[PDB]
Amino acid sequence: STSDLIPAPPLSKVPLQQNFQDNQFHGKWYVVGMAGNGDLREDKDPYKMRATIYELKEDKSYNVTWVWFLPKKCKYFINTFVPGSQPGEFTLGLIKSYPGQTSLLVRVVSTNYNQHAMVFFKTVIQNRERFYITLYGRTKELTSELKENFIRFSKSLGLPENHIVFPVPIDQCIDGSA
Ligand SMILES: O=C(O)CCCCCN1C(=O)[C@@H]2[C@H](C1=O)[C@]1(Cl)C(Cl)=C(Cl)[C@@]2(Cl)C1(Cl)Cl
Repeated sequence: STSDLIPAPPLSKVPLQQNFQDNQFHGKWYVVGMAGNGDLREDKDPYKMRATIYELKEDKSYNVTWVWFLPKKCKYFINTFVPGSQPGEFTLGLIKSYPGQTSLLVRVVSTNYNQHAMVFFKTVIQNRERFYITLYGRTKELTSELKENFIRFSKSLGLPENHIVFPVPIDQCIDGSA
């Protein structure tokens, strides 16, 4: 009897990592966990994304490279994060590799820079809000405790168990010389 989208939370339910350090968040992060407000039987493209490179520029924006894994190829996207109202928050810049749309809000919820990062993303598609939570590692694995913490936060925003997945780590696309 499903719904197509879990309603977007009030941004008062999405905290920001205190004392955000832009230079310490720079570099490569691997996807350990991903959750979203779409039915995973329909919403397939976001779950192809298995790594991100965040390159801090002199102007305090990030040049952001997204790596997708497909069974017989890699795909890559580049877009620009402009610093928002508060350290750890960002909006979309107009430099990007795809013509499609203009709207992204980003909030870094928790990070210790050398181990884990948990990031909230919200976009508007066809007049309605889509939202995702990514759990990143500096390596391809994290502890039981940190993965359990991400499940608890995902559930606090109204996502059920079957909207939360931990992909099998891979070698294709996300290594290389990147
Ligand atoms: O081609 C288009 O219109 C959109 C292609 C996606 C732009 C690049 N990009 C992104 O901007 C991000 C991640 C990403 O890959 C991912 Cl998984 C997707 Cl899809 C989007 Cl949109 C987000 Cl916000 C998320 Cl984290 Cl959900």
